[PDB]
Amino acid sequence: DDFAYLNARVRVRRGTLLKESFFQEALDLSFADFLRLLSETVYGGELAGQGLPDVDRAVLRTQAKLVGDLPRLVTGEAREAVRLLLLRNDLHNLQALLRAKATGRPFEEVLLLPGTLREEVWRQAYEAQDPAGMAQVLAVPGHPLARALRAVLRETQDLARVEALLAKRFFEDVAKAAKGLDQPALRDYLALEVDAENLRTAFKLQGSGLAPDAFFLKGGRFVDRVRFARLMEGDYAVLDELSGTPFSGLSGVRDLKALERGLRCVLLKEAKKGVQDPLGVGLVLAYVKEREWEAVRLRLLARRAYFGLPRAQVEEEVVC
Amino acid sequence: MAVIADPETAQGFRLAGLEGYGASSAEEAQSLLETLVERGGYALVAVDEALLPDPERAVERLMRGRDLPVLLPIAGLKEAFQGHDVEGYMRELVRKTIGFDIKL
Amino acid sequence: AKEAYAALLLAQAFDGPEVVAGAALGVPPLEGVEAEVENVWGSKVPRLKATFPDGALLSPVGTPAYTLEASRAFRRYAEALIRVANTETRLKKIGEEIKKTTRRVNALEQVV
Repeated sequence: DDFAYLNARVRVRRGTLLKESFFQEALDLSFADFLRLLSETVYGGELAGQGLPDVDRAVLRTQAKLVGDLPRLVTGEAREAVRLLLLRNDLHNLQALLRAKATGRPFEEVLLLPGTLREEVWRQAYEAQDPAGMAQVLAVPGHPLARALRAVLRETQDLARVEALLAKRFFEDVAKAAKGLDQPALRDYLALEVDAENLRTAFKLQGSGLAPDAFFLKGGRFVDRVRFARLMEGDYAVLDELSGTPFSGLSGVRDLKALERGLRCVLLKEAKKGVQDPLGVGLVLAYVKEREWEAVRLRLLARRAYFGLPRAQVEEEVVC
Repeated sequence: MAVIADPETAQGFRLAGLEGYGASSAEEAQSLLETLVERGGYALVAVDEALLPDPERAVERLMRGRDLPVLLPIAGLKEAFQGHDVEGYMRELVRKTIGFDIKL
Repeated sequence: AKEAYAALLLAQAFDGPEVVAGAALGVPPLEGVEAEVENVWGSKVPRLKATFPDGALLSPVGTPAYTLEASRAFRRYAEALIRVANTETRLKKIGEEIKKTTRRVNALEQVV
């Protein structure tokens, strides 16, 4: 309910993160110094042994203990405004369970990283004669999936076109739920994120030539239908046309890797602006997206430290 | 198809729609190669280099006919910085294959 | 190998290993890879090729944005494996045919 109560805890946790000199000095070592440097910080509270599954289980467990708490601890408008940040995990778990039900491989097949829902709902939500019953037992009240899966459930029971329209319905529903209340720093963020999402969808669907307007959504502002079509077909002056927007140094980029690098950098830049609002929802946004940037950069530095990769392979991926 | 290369590498193989395993332990991987010859995974097997230098051992012990598991001495991602002597591997191919130790 | 390994490491470094494992466990095994006759020197050796359907990719708008690139990378990796496979089985057959002919020449001379 109260934004300041959650914001105090989030500012305490933002007081404890990893600096730049950490990975700048962890850019050249041999994975034992990595275990050494992670023995001290707050990610070492769950580090059991040594090796790659230990480090991955430690990062996932500390992120679930340190990030998955803030969807709780408030009740009402505050949780309705803070739950729409860390909700990609629930979509990934739900589509994994959807393809597992549509495949036939057993229910203990997937690993099911934690999102925002307790896993007893997942254990109960595999056996249902009607997939509407699965969406009903999945339904916590104001949830976006609880009103999106039953929205695009109105064709069949279990298909893959259902999953594609589930993804599109999820994106437009999260954007509409951002528009449906008053947070002046989260509506613009989710609009810019879903603009990034369908832009990189158009980049990773180049060359095919299939109907783009069935894939293009609404909720972004920097792109429209004609830029989406002329970006799916191969001329990239339209990608050079985007100036004035925060897509600033991103011009003339063709391959998927440099594209997604630039999009992740501009998302973390525009999401670090959230200290502009030290009372509302901007600060917990600037905590959570900085935390996931730090987590995935820690993971990539772990991979380099273990496998002895050159630092020239990683130097471009700590640029922001 | 099937590999026994590494416990980390086989995830991208399953991501390609292709069976893959991992042991990273030589005698245990030879046992896995025995049971994988016995449950023949579509007649093509790639075995890691610094796990078994020669993949031929299990097939030359058991199945001396028809060469059904096509055995490939595949590499790993630890030595993807240098490749570990592609042309030296070809020299040992020539010497193992015709008996004659020649170079060019 | 170097390019697909770089793509896989950056893929499950930025994206989660759990979700790319789930995407791996969602893809079918793509059955139907097989081997047919090459009747060289009156001796059948099996040449191998796969099926690999390309149009029916599971969610080409994939909510992981790196499993498609890793999928194309390991597809090219498996193509490189099958090409090296049906090259080297032919090479090993020709080599054992050379040593068989050589021991027959030397045996026929030194015996009869």
